Amino acid sequence: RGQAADLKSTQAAIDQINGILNRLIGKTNEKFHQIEKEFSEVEGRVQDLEKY
Amino acid sequence: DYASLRSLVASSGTLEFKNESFNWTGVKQNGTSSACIRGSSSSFFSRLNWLT
Ligand SMILES: *[C@@H]1O[C@H](CO)[C@@H](O)[C@H](O)[C@H]1NC(C)=O
Ligand SMILES: *[C@@H]1O[C@H](CO)[C@@H](O)[C@H](O)[C@H]1NC(C)=O
Repeated sequence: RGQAADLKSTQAAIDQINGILNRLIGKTNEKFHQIEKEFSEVEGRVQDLEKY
Repeated sequence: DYASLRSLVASSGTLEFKNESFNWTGVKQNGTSSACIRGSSSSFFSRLNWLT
């Protein structure tokens, strides 16, 4: 009795998963100056629009 | 700025009023207009004081 592994199919699956991961992980956009997202007072409709 | 006050009061969710005793020396308080008729006599806004 014996057991063994197949390398070609294993490598194909690993390569596809690694391609997906490389397409997802590490790609990030840069945003520098944006609007205020926390407020200490209430002032009306402009702050409401920003929150919305 | 009507919209800001409307939004602020709507978000507050109450009309609770506590009466304070301002000094208001040397003037005539209350004051009534013919446009606001409460019952049969002239009146004014209930929560605002017209100083004359
Ligand atoms: C209101 O004004 C009068 C003016 O004579 C003063 O004597 C009194 O202390 C004042 N009251 C308050 C509560 O500030
Ligand atoms: C104004 O009217 C109110 C309600 O009747 C009363 O409490 C207050 O003393 C009046 N102020 C005056 C007469 O100066």
